[PDB]
Amino acid sequence: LSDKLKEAETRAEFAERSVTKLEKSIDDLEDELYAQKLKYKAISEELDHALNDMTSI
Amino acid sequence: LSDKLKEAETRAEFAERSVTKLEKSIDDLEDELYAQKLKYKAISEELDHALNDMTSI
Amino acid sequence: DEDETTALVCDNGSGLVKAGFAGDDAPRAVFPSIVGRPRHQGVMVGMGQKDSYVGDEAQSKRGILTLKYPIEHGIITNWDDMEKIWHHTFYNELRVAPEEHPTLLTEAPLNPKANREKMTQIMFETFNVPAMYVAIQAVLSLYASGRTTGIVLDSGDGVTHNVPIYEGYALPHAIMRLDLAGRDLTDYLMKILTERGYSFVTTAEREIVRDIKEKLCYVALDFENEMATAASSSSLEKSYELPDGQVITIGNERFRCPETLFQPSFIGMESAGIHETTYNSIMKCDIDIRKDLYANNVMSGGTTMYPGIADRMQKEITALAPSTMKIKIIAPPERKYSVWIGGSILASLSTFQQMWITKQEYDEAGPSIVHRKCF
Amino acid sequence: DEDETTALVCDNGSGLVKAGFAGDDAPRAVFPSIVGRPRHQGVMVGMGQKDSYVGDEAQSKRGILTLKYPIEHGIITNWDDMEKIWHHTFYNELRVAPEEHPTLLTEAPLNPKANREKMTQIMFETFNVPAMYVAIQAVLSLYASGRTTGIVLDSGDGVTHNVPIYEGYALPHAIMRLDLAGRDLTDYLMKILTERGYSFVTTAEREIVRDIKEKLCYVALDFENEMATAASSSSLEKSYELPDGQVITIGNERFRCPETLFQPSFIGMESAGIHETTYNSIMKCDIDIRKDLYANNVMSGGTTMYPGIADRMQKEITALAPSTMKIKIIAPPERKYSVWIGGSILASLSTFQQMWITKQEYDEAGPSIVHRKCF
Amino acid sequence: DEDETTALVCDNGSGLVKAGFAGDDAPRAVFPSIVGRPRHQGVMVGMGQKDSYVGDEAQSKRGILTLKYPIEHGIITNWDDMEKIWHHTFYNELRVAPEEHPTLLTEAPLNPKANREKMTQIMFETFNVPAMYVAIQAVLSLYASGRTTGIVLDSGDGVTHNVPIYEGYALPHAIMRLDLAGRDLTDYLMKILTERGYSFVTTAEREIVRDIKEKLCYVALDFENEMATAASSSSLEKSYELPDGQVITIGNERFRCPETLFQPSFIGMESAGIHETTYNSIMKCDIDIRKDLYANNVMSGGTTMYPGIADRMQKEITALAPSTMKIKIIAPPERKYSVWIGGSILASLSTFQQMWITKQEYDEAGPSIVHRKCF
Repeated sequence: LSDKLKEAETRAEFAERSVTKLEKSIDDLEDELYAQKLKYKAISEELDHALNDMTSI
Repeated sequence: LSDKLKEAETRAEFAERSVTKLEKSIDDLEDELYAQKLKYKAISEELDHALNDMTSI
Repeated sequence: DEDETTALVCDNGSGLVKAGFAGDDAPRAVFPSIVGRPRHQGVMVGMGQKDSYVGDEAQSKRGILTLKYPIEHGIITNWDDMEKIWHHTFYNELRVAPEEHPTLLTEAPLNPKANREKMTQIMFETFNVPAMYVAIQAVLSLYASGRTTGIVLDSGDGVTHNVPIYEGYALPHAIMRLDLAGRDLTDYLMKILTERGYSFVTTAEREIVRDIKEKLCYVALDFENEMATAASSSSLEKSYELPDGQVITIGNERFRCPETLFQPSFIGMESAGIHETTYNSIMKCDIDIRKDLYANNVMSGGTTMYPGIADRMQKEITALAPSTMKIKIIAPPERKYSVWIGGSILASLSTFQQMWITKQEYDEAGPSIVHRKCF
Repeated sequence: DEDETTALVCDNGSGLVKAGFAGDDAPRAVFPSIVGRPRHQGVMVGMGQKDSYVGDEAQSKRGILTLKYPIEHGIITNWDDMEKIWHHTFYNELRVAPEEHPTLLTEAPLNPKANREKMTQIMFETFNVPAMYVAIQAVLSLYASGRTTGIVLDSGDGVTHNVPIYEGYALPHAIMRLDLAGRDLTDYLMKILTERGYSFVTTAEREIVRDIKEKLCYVALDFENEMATAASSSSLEKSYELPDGQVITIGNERFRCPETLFQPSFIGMESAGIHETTYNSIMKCDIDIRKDLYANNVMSGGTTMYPGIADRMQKEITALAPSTMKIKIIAPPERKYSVWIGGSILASLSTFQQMWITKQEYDEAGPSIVHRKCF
Repeated sequence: DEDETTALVCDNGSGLVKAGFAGDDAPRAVFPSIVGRPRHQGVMVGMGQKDSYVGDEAQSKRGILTLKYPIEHGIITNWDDMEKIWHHTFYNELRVAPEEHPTLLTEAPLNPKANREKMTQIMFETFNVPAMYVAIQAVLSLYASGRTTGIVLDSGDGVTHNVPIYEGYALPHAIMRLDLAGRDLTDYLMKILTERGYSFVTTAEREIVRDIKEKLCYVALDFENEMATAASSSSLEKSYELPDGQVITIGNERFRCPETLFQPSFIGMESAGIHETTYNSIMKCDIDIRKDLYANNVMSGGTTMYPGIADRMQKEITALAPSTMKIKIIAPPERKYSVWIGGSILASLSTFQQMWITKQEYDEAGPSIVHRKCF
């Protein structure tokens, strides 16, 4: 049990690092997604804005 | 230790599941960030390419 | 035995009591809310034997005791028995006299007035506490989690209160009080374990089933698929060891129990479940509040420790919620101990010293004062 | 069973369903807008048992039913349950069939257009009514009270409308549609009765509370004074007998609930109360209009039947209003059911027989036709 | 005798087995749930003598047999002995082969599932019955009593379940299973009769005490008053004649045996009794159900034979029950036979002929099928 525990605890803590690494990567991907969404938004809106202003001429 | 193991195993399993949930969420973020970039810069950057033509004349 | 006149924190529920000293990060005295009494005729003499046993005494000698809980569905129904729990918790385990330690007690926002005033009265007239305060569990949960905003799902043994707070302010019109709690989940398990050939009705049996639930049960993210395999194969069964060396093997009952949280009809309750109530606590708040409550769905108290529950809830609220919106659950490992932690944070807060009712104001106004002074 | 093709008149609200025939002075029958469904598994064989129950059937068998109201704060969403309510109203009570009679239904002036379109669609497509007419509740409220000029204060179960009408004309910019109603009072009373130690959360409990409110509640002319005595003495308490023999004694909750009409903050609503909305709807009108509207504040709908309500609103409006000018509330005994009466008045006017959508125009245009033909 | 392929009906407890043909008002055969076996060495030859004796055979030759029953606290533990009992009951007494008749067997809803699976398997595999159904004992008790609504207190030999039904629907969350029945009452009496000088421990002796209980005991409307007299005066003793010509007189023990129904602590059980479960099953039913169940609490099964029990129970429930409401216990003549009678009523309904598991569905799925097909 000490060995199985060391493995369960080691695997748990390691896997917990995989949890925090995947989680961190998810947050970073979300910050990137957001930034991407923000740029998308900003561009579509900048164009739609400018286009509305410039629909005429 | 049996309980510490079951608990560590719960933690290991938790972490395997949490990792699984995050394996899913990392892939969802990998696919959502991908899809958002793939559709967002591809569309809005395309919209700016279209600006090159839209604003011609 | 403490080195400072710090208020005690005592989260006394229908299940267990978590007690300790304000300013610390954990309770020091944890007891079940149990007062036990012998149900047998004595034969030997000079055996000691108490009229009543409390806390751990009640469980250690339980083989011949009937065990009762002084607190039911969020309130004290037997205050004399709570004085017995409190005396032991304070003087034997925490080793403190309330006379120099004001003590913070907890309650749900829509909890009957009688309970908040009775708790105040006992501490002032039986324990001679110099001051009192009764706190909202949702407040304490948000302090412990590092938030001023969120939905507190305090899903313990007594009542699930489903209460929203925004920028530190209560949003009481949106509190969804729900008559579904950990005590009902235990009763449901006793009934479906009866279906398997293992009836549980007596005190020893009731305590065993609660222990089975805490150790074996889970919700996971998909009930029907989990049931399809649990009902078809031994591969999803888990054995539990009973106190006499015998065992019970449990299959889909393992998840059918806590599923009552998502399917209250399992115990005859007219409810759509805890995710509907979480959703309504968010939805019934103003439109510029909703976004912050969706992002701060807070798990607190008991049952928050069922495997898959933090994610199960985020999924179930997301399913009811508008698209685009981010629904997020706050579910730290300090789950269920967060009310105690908040009690410590609030009781010791310099900005909250004036919130204590002193034993001056108490006698001039009587115990009903707690209703006007605490919040 | 009628000997003439008189129009049928019905007010299908979030509370009650009122119905009778045009030309009468009262609905012939009134019952709740309820369709009930079993929340339990049947075990006896050959027991009959419906999939759903309607109106008084839904309440009579409610012990095992969950009860739903198809109309949500004035709008119809569950049209299938309302088809059942209408069929019951017409065939099992009035003993009429819409196929042989034109039908008049009514809604508030700022009620979403979807309500008028769906009511029109169902009466023409499932009941084959030869004609339809969706009336304005404000129009009907003043017809019943005898005014061409005044403020309609229709404070019933769904929504309070607050609309000024002058010489038969709407003054729509001054309408103060408010999300404060008799339905909120029922839920608020369930919460403050919980504070007293009598928790109410289920349908049966909600129907019990609606009965407590309807029989025990009032607002009072002076809230704070009534509160001070009700909170201090048993002399202002009144008991209520529950269906199961339990007795609840109610004190200041008896008026604190209804007081929400003047203090909406009690239920978390951002509002100054029904007296201010009445006041402002007049103040937004021209000064040659205001002199007639202040003298003719007209009550319709439920909650207007509470002791002290006409005096309470007149006092507050008078306090906000300028001197010399007279302020008065018209609050006839034909309360809560006066809009039905107004429907009878409109349906039977000779000047109204050109206002009907016929079942020709309806099929050529579809249900959206109501938006152009009625008003 | 039967001239049609009607369903067979058979109620099977830890006490007796009742059987007959569906459509009648009584079983046509009743046998003890007993299989007897010789415990002696034979010396004479050409004496016949069976390996095992069943039902009445088991009792008639019991002088040298050990007698055992197959059903314990509601479940079958010995399927082989049930097959012998049914084989004898159906083929030798009722003179019917189940191969040509559908068969209806019974259990209360919380009965462990293995019992329903065994009842289904024996009739399909050893009797080749063309069809099966397992019905709820509470369902059958209400049919026998002329009710669709009521609480069935099945105080039989094995277990009491006290199952509430409203409008023919289960209210399963309120079934308060109790570990007290007629078999335990017999054990109490054997111990108290030992105190009087009459030891009863062997099979013949155990059968005598059971017979004494059934013929001499009564509940006592007032336990303490009946005991004050019974303990003081021999005029209240009833003389029972033992099989060998000796007699036993029984005094307050005459009522202290059934008193265990109101005092389970008499046999070491952590319960107040059958009136407590009657009260708790109704207490947990919906507030709008309670009034109909309180006016219709139903006795079923045996132990209800006590000419003291009719008044004892209504007094005990009335004492706990709500005011205003009519509180009543139904104690029908269809007692001790109500499940069989209800079985006949159910089995013979035209609305029940679609409820049968056929001997097609059975073999494709196996006996676990009863769990999906019956309830």
